[PDB]
Amino acid sequence: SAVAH
Amino acid sequence: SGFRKMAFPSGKVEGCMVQVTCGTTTLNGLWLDDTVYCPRHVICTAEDMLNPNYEDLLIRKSNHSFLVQAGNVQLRVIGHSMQNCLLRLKVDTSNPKTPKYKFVRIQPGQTFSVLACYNGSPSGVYQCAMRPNHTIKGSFLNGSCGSVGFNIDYDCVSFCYMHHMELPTGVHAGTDLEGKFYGPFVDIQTAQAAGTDTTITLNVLAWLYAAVINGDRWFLNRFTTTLNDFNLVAMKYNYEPLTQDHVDILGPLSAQTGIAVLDMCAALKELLQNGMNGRTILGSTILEDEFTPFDVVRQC
Repeated sequence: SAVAH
Repeated sequence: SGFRKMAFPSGKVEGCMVQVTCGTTTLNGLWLDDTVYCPRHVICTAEDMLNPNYEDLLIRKSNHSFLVQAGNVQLRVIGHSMQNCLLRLKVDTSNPKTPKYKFVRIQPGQTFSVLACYNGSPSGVYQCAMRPNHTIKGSFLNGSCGSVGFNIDYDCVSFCYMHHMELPTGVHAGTDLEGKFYGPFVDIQTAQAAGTDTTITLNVLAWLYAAVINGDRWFLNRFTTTLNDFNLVAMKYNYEPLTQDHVDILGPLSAQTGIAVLDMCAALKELLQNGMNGRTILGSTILEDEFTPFDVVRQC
């Protein structure tokens, strides 16, 4: 999945 | 002499970096005039990210909902709007340290500088190319969101990227400064993957020209290949096709070196076919596709 920064 | 992967001087941007806190989340924001821009997902949480609806989320919030600190000084949010995947927060104070600027949407294969910032404070500057697949190969860590990419034309600053997230491969996705994502990526913490990438041929050639400009000519030869003959090879190696437009773009570089574009296309084909056999170009093991023609010129 995509990881927010 | 010499060729290095450089960056634009970052001061003008530094002046516009600020911290934005909402809830238990702190990330960077960009403060131009009376506006501060940041990723919309700042309002998210350990759970909303999982599947959010931005509109709902937004109205359960208010100007008091966000704390904006510049340096050590708090800042007054009075307005909040949402533009695509971004948040616009109005503030009482128009930044004094606001430079001439514009917002641009970068196109694939173009490059820009990134100022990586944590907690509103700039940590580092590096140069990045927008991959064909709409991702960039950056160095980002959590809390880096809201960091921006930019180019400078003389005094003016064109902003072309704001950071949002990291893909599974370790490459990064974000938006232009109107909140429109590069790529189809969406701001949800759900599975998303980078498309299969390809090499930017125009850039590799410009790079070869720079090398010649810089004295390593070992890869040249007297041969020539056709525009269609080369492309066939390019296809084989996952290189992008060359087009006449791209040939035209290279013309000054060709002229300066007195090296036809197709010949260089020949040299490339060979390099593609035979490798480097442990030779170096500009001190590089493999062809490098992260410098534009324009970059090469501004550095030679």
